[PDB]
Amino acid sequence: KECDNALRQLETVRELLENPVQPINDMSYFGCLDSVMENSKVLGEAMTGISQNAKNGNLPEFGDAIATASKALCGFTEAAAQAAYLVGVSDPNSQAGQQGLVEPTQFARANQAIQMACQSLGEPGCTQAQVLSAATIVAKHTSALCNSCRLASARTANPTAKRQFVQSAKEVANSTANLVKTIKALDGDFTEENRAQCRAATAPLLEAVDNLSAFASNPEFSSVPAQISPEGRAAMEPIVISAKTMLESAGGLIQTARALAVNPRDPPRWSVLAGHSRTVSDSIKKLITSMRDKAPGQ
Amino acid sequence: STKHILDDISTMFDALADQLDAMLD
Repeated sequence: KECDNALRQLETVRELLENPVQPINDMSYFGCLDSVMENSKVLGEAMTGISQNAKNGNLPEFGDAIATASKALCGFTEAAAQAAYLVGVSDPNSQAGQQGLVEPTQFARANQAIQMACQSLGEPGCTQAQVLSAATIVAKHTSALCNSCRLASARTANPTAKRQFVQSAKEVANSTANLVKTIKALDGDFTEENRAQCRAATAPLLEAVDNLSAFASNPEFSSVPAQISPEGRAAMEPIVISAKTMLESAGGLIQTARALAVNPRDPPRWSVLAGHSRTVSDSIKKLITSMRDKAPGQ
Repeated sequence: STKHILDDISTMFDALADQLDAMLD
């Protein structure tokens, strides 16, 4: 149900494999291969921990294990999807597509979140606690923006782009440092003066965010999907299918493992868990082999 | 250590602003 965030996150993750027409990360094919391997090691550990703590009934350790497995599965899928894309575009008939310098939706979410938080801490009807929590929100999304700018500069070879992205990021970080400072003063002594000062301090941050927005909007910095040929599509299918099956069986493993955690004495569920684990292993092996066989440059 | 959340935020952003400053020029 809506409760099972791990299962829902596996489903969300599967979307990466549905049509790899754009690069999802900055990994080379070598990077993808390394990632797959590392995440294999980590996933094995996790799956062992899941069984063990389901038997022993160690619910907190079990939960940590599910969280670990989930992370590894995310990492696997990102690597597999990226690898798929790289295999596709590498086909002679395929024309490559530009990686987006920033995620525009995630950017807009940061903008709106920062905005709401500033507006909150600006209010008269706002407790000391609420100002702090508002600040953690501002901080969360602000750092997200700066990090995205850092990546954007690394990605782009454009001279004005690299400079301005890093510059805008610096403005955001600076003015956020100024905001968090006056909020710390306000936390030291909660008074009208300090609250009005805080309402001022948001102006340069909002301006900085707005500037960065205008700059990032430029269609030169946006992503363009790849023209992937039927041959390229055929080449990447085994990787995609292996990755999908891996996710199916992993979801099955988690789902069954919860039931076993609440009721360990059930041989059928244990047999189902085993089957899921084995299909996961076989999917990972078939994925690795598929990535080797279809490795670009051949 | 048990540090103040605001202290941690300020530290993070000063550090990041320095890093960005240095990254280009």
